[PDB]
Amino acid sequence: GGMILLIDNYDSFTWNLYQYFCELGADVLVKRNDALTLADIDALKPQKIVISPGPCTPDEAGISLDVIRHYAGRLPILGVCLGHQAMAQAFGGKVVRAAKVMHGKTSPITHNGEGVFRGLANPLTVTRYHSLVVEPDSLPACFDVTAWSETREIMGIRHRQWDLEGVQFHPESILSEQGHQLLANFLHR
Amino acid sequence: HMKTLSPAVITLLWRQDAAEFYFSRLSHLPWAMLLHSGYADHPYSRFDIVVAEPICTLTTFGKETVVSESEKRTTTTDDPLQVLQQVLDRADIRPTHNEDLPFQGGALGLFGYDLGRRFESLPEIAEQDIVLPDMAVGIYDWALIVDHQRHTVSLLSHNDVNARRAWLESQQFSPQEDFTLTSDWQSNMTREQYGEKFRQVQEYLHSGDCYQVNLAQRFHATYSGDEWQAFLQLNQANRAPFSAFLRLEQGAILSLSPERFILCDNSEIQTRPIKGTLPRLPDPQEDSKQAVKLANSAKDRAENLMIVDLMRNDIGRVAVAGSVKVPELFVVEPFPAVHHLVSTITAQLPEQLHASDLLRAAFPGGSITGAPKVRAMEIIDELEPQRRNAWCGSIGYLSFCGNMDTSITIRTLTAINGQIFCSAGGGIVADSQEEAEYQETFDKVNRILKQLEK
Ligand SMILES: N[C@@H](Cc1c[nH]c2ccccc12)C(=O)O
Ligand SMILES: [Cl-]
Ligand SMILES: [Cl-]
Ligand SMILES: [Cl-]
Ligand SMILES: [Cl-]
Ligand SMILES: [Cl-]
Ligand SMILES: [Mg+2]
Ligand SMILES: [Mg+2]
Repeated sequence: GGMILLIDNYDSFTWNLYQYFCELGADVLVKRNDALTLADIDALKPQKIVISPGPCTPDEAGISLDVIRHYAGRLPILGVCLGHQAMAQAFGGKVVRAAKVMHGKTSPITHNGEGVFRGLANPLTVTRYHSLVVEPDSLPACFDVTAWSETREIMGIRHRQWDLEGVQFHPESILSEQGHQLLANFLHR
Repeated sequence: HMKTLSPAVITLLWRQDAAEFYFSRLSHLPWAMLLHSGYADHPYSRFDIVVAEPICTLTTFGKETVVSESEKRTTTTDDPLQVLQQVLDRADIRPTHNEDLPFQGGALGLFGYDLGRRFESLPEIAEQDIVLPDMAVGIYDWALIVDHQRHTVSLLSHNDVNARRAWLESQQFSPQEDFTLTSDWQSNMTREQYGEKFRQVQEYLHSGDCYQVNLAQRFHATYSGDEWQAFLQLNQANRAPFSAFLRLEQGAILSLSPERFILCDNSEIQTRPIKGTLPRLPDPQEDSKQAVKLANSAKDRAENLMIVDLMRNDIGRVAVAGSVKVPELFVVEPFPAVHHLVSTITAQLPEQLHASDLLRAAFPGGSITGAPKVRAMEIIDELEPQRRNAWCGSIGYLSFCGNMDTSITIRTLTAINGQIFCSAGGGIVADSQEEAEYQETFDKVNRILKQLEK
């Protein structure tokens, strides 16, 4: 089938991600990161996986890291905020304090028109709820940086071989520009 | 035995003051309740609703809900909104929706802020010093509806509308000694204490995993005389479209709220969080400057957008797949004391849910707690010296037809045992300033506090 599995990491906004994907006509199953095993995912046979934001570290995000390790190269995966950092960590990346902590602030980001930014305007204004970024110096070679903040912080990554992509912002915030088309790129791609 | 047919309706003389005129003679009865649109010029100022003499009452204090009908009392520890929905269902009154009669009987009353403790595990630091129910709801098989759009006064009843009309016209409005404050207002916090609590909030905000917290102080005074006289004057001066007067067993709730919480109208959901305030200015052209300044303020837009995102999430969890929209962001609404920044979120209620389930999923409002909501509520319990009780809860109705409307009980006074309480708060974010936020609380209720000084 075309079922999308959204792994809920206990974010304030995870049902906004669910509703945006329903607006695009997706069949979405939502499971908390500790209510699901790898064996369960195998039985469900999702076409794709989304790893949601959440207020914990990648290590504390239940099966989130295990899903990246087991399904990278097997199913398309999208990481949002925590999901994006988990993606970075799983391949050898490091996460560090951002310049300024950003809680419901909009910033312009510049992208390369690749991955989820295919066909989207540049620059793009997006909503941020995070205090950590993926450290640019230690970013595994397998990732391209797909988007930068005005202060040169990583806002997006794409795996060079596999359908495996992270965004550091909330595309589903009502003031995140082209949030629907960005997620449509992941859905229909 | 299931009653599907419309209630019987008698139309009465149109007069603009019809609700205050008829309610005056009911205002002393426990379970007499008024929803009043404040005579406001406002997109969501249309109806006044009057009820009294409920067929059933629900009173929640902590873990216990007492359900009372003429000669039977039951106590239960079940979810109070599940108990409410069961009581509505068991009345066997199931009318079709009517856009001109949005309440066709059903539940009407108070959902106190502390009812939120039934839906979320919270600590118990703040002092419980007001003994008033977490839920005080009547079940009414009749209503008086004043429709300011059609200029119609309708009396509906599922029993005997002629007898109800006779009963209403037979009630007479007694003299009643005038309201007077018998002390000065005193806050539950000094400036310095507010400072300490404000700094502790911003300490939690900087450490992340809190984005925003609504911090409030409470004014208290003693009073004597009729609370209804106070309401008539406050109502005139506040012109607030979600105003209400509830006569409860334990005291009186005088709501001058301008804030709609959740509307459910023929399964169309609407919520209108208020986040953003600036005081009104006396000079009309400087005041138009204030209005545009609030609309274009980066600090208050950010505060508001966060609550819009939170309300989208709480509604979105239970809304029809794909139904959530934000048709209006950052609109400025003027009220006598203040300009407010108002956003509007819409959705569709699934056929399998009740309005009561929507209220459980979202209560209490994002706009008077913060984000994340449970962490905000923990911080509020830690730092606010007393529980909010009726303040920053909701007043409204759950119609037998399935409709609902609720307020946020901001700009709301509690009158109990010769004490009157009035609270005022504001959203605190990383960029908030100690002194400006303290001053904002006074800007919100100063006209209310000053009008009651005589
Ligand atoms: N303004 C609402 C009615 C109303 C007035 N005060 C209220 C308090 C709570 C809920 C609804 C109301 C309407 O026109 O329909
Ligand atoms: Cl580059
Ligand atoms: Cl409980
Ligand atoms: Cl006090
Ligand atoms: Cl505000
Ligand atoms: Cl307030
Ligand atoms: Mg503010
Ligand atoms: Mg039912």
